[PDB]
Amino acid sequence: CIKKGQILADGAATVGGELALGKNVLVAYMPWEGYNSEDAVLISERLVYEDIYTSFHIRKYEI
Amino acid sequence: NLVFHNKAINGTAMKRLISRLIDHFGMAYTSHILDQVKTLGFQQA
Amino acid sequence: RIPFLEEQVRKIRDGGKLLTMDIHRLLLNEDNRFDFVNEIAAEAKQYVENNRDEYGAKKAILHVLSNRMNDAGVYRAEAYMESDPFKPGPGYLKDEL
Repeated sequence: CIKKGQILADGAATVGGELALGKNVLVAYMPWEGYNSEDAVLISERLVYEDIYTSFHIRKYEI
Repeated sequence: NLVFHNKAINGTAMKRLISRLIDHFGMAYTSHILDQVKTLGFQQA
Repeated sequence: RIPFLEEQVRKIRDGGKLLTMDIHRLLLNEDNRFDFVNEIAAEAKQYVENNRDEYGAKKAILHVLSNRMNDAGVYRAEAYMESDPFKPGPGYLKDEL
């Protein structure tokens, strides 16, 4: 049963009725061999192979 | 032939040294010294 | 003799730092840098005009410079070119991160 105004489906970047634009990840703040010089980040491969940050992009070409 | 330093190095001090080394040894030697100090700094940090 | 400098010496030769040191020696004999750049450019052109097909992986500018150093007594390879002794096989590329 649903009452008027209640949620039925969720859109992209939304989970359970709230805005969700990113992910939660384990992080440490420390210097590492210069890879982080200035403002650069070093990341693990888990993010690549477990698909935490993958996105779909669609383009249109017309004539 | 270099001085032995027993006190801390801060940014002002490194500029003075790079300057002093450029005058005594020249730009070529100084470039190698610089790459080596970089490695040591990154490793310790 | 400092005891453990072997790797640094291998690298200086391999990296191409040798060329940098050489350019500096040679400019210690000259009042105008701009003229020396012009002299080297001319020699390179003569070399390529005379034997065109040698060059392409061997560069003429490098040849002129190696020839100067060898004339003055420091052994340098021709065109500062070094082979990779340990390459796995044909069609294999080193990852110089």
